Amino acid sequence: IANQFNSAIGKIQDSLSSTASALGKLQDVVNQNAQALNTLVKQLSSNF
Amino acid sequence: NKCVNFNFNGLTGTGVLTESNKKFLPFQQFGRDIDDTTDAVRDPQTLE
Amino acid sequence: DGYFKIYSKHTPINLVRDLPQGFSALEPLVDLPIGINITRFQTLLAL
Ligand SMILES: *[C@@H]1O[C@H](CO)[C@@H](O)[C@H](O)[C@H]1NC(C)=O
Repeated sequence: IANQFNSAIGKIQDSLSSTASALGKLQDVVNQNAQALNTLVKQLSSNF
Repeated sequence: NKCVNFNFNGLTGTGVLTESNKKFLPFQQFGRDIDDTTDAVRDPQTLE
Repeated sequence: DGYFKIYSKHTPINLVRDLPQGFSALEPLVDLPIGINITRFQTLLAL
């Protein structure tokens, strides 16, 4: 049970080291807030 | 290095003026930020 | 709009018969206060 647990915590390092995509739901929140501020600043350049 | 009302050629606003590391080519007279706002200026009486 | 705009570039090559691969923008070289209508053009080569 300890070797299976130690091996599984092993794979958590391998997943969180290897891919970029595993943290997608946090990066999506950071991206949406950055995209809304990019929009808000771009509207200052609009003539109306 | 002091807050100033600047008026370059009628391009006008308030800011602190600081020496650029921006290499403006001989044709360039204003600089523009990602925000689409003026962020650097070539002085009209000395080419700095 | 009564201007004529010239952009240009100069580059070293080693090539026998084509327009070369790669990318490089043309800086503005001169602008002229021309005013004229244009509809065709010609080039001058040395004899
Ligand atoms: C502004 O005047 C000074 C003194 O005549 C001169 O050194 C300077 O080059 C002038 N600026 C330009 C753009 O020539």
